[PDB]
Amino acid sequence: VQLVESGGGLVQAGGSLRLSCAASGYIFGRNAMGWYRQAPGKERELVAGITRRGSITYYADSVKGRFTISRDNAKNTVYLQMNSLKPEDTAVYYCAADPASPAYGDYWGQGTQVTVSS
Amino acid sequence: VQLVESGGGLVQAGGSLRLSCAASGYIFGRNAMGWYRQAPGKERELVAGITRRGSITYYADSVKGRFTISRDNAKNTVYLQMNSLKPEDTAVYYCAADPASPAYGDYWGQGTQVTVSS
Amino acid sequence: AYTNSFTRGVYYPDKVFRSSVLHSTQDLFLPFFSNVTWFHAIHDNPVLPFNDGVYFASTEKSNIIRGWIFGTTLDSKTQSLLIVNNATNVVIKVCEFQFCNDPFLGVNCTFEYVSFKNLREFVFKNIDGYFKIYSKHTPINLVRDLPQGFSALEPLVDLPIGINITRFQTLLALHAAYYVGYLQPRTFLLKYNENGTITDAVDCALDPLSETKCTLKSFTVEKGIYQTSNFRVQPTESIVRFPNITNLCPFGEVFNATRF
Amino acid sequence: ASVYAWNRKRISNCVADYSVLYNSASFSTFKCYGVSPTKLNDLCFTNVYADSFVIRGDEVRQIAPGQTGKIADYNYKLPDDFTGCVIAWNSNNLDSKVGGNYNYLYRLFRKSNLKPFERDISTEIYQAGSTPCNGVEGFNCYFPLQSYGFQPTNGVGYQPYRVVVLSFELLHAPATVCGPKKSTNLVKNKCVNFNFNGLTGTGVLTESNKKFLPFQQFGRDIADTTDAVRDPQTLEILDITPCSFGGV
Amino acid sequence: SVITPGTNTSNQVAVLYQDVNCTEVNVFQTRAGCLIGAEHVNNSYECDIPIGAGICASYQTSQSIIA
Ligand SMILES: *[C@@H]1O[C@H](CO)[C@@H](O[C@@H]2O[C@H](CO)[C@@H](O)[C@H](O)[C@H]2NC(C)=O)[C@H](O)[C@H]1NC(C)=O
Ligand SMILES: *[C@@H]1O[C@H](CO)[C@@H](O[C@@H]2O[C@H](CO)[C@@H](O)[C@H](O)[C@H]2NC(C)=O)[C@H](O)[C@H]1NC(C)=O
Ligand SMILES: *[C@@H]1O[C@H](CO)[C@@H](O)[C@H](O)[C@H]1NC(C)=O
Ligand SMILES: *[C@@H]1O[C@H](CO)[C@@H](O)[C@H](O)[C@H]1NC(C)=O
Ligand SMILES: *[C@@H]1O[C@H](CO)[C@@H](O)[C@H](O)[C@H]1NC(C)=O
Ligand SMILES: *[C@@H]1O[C@H](CO)[C@@H](O)[C@H](O)[C@H]1NC(C)=O
Ligand SMILES: *[C@@H]1O[C@H](CO)[C@@H](O)[C@H](O)[C@H]1NC(C)=O
Ligand SMILES: *[C@@H]1O[C@H](CO)[C@@H](O)[C@H](O)[C@H]1NC(C)=O
Ligand SMILES: *[C@@H]1O[C@H](CO)[C@@H](O)[C@H](O)[C@H]1NC(C)=O
Repeated sequence: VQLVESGGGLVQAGGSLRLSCAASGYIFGRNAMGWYRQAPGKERELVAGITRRGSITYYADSVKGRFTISRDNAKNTVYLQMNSLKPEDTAVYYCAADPASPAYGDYWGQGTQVTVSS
Repeated sequence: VQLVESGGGLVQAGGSLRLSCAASGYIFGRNAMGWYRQAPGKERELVAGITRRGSITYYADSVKGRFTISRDNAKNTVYLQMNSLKPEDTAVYYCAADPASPAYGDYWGQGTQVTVSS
Repeated sequence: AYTNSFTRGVYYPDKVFRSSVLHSTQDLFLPFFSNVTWFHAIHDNPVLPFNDGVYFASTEKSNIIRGWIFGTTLDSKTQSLLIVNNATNVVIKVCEFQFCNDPFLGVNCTFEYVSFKNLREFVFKNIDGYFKIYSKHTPINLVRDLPQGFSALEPLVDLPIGINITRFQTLLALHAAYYVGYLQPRTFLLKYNENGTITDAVDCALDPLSETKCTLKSFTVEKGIYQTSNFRVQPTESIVRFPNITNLCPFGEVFNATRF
Repeated sequence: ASVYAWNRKRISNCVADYSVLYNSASFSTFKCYGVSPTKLNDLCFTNVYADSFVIRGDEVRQIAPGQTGKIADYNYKLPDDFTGCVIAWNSNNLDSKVGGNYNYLYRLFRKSNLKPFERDISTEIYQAGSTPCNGVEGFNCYFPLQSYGFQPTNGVGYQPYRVVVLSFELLHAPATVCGPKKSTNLVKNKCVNFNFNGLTGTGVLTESNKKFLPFQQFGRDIADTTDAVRDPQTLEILDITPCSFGGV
Repeated sequence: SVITPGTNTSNQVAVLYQDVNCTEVNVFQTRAGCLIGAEHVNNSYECDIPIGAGICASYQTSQSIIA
């Protein structure tokens, strides 16, 4: 619940958009964190994630050729750099633990809307 | 818990430093309030205190020759004027009830660091 | 090589003085008349399971058996318990010990404590973190087999270790014979004499006469018929039968609805 | 210690002053189960186990018998029949630090729940899907321990607390731990209220003429009641006779 | 139930299973249950240890329990 997202907005397909969030130590200390997205009419899915230990990253197949995820421990923040955005990437993006769940006391934040035009 | 401290900082030994805090009526209405300090490796101790009724003041022996404690009811605040500071006075200073304790529902605040150099 | 236990392995279960009484108790004891494994030291040192507790005994003239090791993997990764009789004392240590595959005595750590003709018997059990040792030393005149007769073991030491033990190995010095049995959770009727010494016992699950003796709280049984137990046929199989419903319940239609 | 790897120490062969803890105003909580917190100084124990760890303020309530939750199920568990005291206090000026203290760890997930007083210090990666992890984090693969990241400005539910649990073991075994009581002289052939190393009753004490084995502490009769005791200072055996009574 | 001479004579016993078939549990089936270990004979003697339904048992001549 102790998360803030930012960096959304409307862009034309191509170029890039930078998303970021900040976390309290409680969440930033979790084994791993990443970005999730939910498009209208769709289930929320994990887009990309980065671990706390080893900075291990992984990506969903649909974004492997264009997204980069990273973290900066100095400020307790997480970033997602989305390059070559296509209209298909329109969704609300959310910052959450890789094992995110109400079962662990997690909450979803407001998220931020990213819209990609023709 | 409804307390804010301020006025800390680094000074050279000698001269003086003014500490202050503000309290909600809940705490300001307590029989007495004062300042406590905790030096690294030491237990927290009461430095000085002032009562609500009669403005009775008292000081720890180690500071009797240089500290003055006072209160101003108009703003619900408490002040500690520390004169002739020595390196031995380096500690984190806290605002709390003279009978401060978790037993009474009290909490310690952030406190403020006062550092005194050669 | 195996031999009959001959009603040995009884020990005082607690530190309460009792006298002139027959007392019934449920604890880990060597079952009467089960057999134990007979090991020979002359022309071995196997690692044996500990199971639920160990009955150990040995017969000597030269006292070649010096001690024993208890533990799990015995690989220097976890705690192991080492007990050795040496010189004029007994030294007990619990450490991440490095063991030989065949440890012997030529002729970090967490815990430390310092205390044929001869028959020695011991009982080793782990309860609530304690390594409880009971023992007895009696004279013998028997070489070819395990001695018969009744004798109870007394508590020797009770060690506050907190160690997990699944296996053990003995320690012999090198230039006679020992037995290993296992304890089971069964009830005994113990007979205390006027000085509080246990002089006899009944293994309540040995046979129907023993059951009668335990039922009646007596070592002597009168002529007649006694009801001691209850026979029940046990189920051997299970049956599960349901109608041919393959349809799954539409929980998704209520649960995952677009509008509530 | 981190709660996932909680510490334990044994207390024995000592005088246990419990008033020093009970009347300390610094504790945020002091809850006893099975015993009143104010009668502790009058009781004897075989021994006392002191378990110790740091947890978050909102989960302090899980350190109790019968509770469930992430600490109760994966880090530290008390039995339903637990006898003992759970004592805790705020450590926001010690354990919390600027930027977050990530040294204190807890287990968020495991394959199965813990039994009372178990500890799990495994670093095995947890599989949460069908594909073997082989030690590597990624989709459906997670490391089970999380950091708390305690910070000075967290609200109270997110501040660290230091917790000490005193588990009291009671057995017929001679007490090795007793409170700060003073002894009196022994008297015989009088009706008295007695306490012998924690074993109490009312009766008349006389010298016995029976022999205890060297390890026996007390004896019992056919009714399983106390028959005799071994005096703890002079190792002699006394018989206990009920004080006379009858109808009128 | 256990049918026995006293222990001052013998440690041999016979056991009766009161409500069952001998096919379910020197075996004799009677109306009083399945009796195991006693030797049934077709002689007639005064009753010693009663079993039920006309049947008794005793210890006698080489000495064993008979029904
Ligand atoms: C004592 O240590 C042994 C290891 O020697 C533990 O045995 C393992 O138990 C797990 C289940 O928890 C099994 O999956 C393993 O296969 C067992 N290993 C072996 C070699 O048998 C045992 O559980 C420990 N006991 C206690 C009380 O901690
Ligand atoms: C409601 O929908 C969800 C998502 O479709 C179902 O949960 C499972 O979700 C995982 C992916 O996270 C899939 O791999 C599983 O196959 C889904 N389960 C099922 C049965 O489809 C959830 O079960 C649905 N709820 C109900 C009551 O049907
Ligand atoms: C004695 O040991 C043998 C070993 O082969 C085993 O088959 C037998 O069942 C054991 N008997 C008893 C009474 O323990
Ligand atoms: C002591 O324990 C640590 C783990 O906490 C281990 O790395 C070290 O090797 C152990 N020392 C010895 C002598 O076994
Ligand atoms: C009990 O001890 C006495 C000596 O005090 C001895 O004479 C007597 O025989 C002992 N009784 C038994 C059953 O050993
Ligand atoms: C206890 O102390 C008294 C007084 O010094 C002494 O006489 C007695 O023998 C001691 N008892 C034990 C068990 O140490
Ligand atoms: C029981 O046997 C003993 C001999 O061991 C004998 O003296 C006694 O009289 C017998 N009792 C009965 C009732 O037969
Ligand atoms: C035992 O089973 C047989 C059939 O095999 C039957 O004739 C007989 O009456 C049964 N006896 C009892 C006591 O159930
Ligand atoms: C039953 O009686 C016959 C004589 O009719 C006899 O030969 C047989 O041995 C007797 N059997 C038993 C078991 O008593």
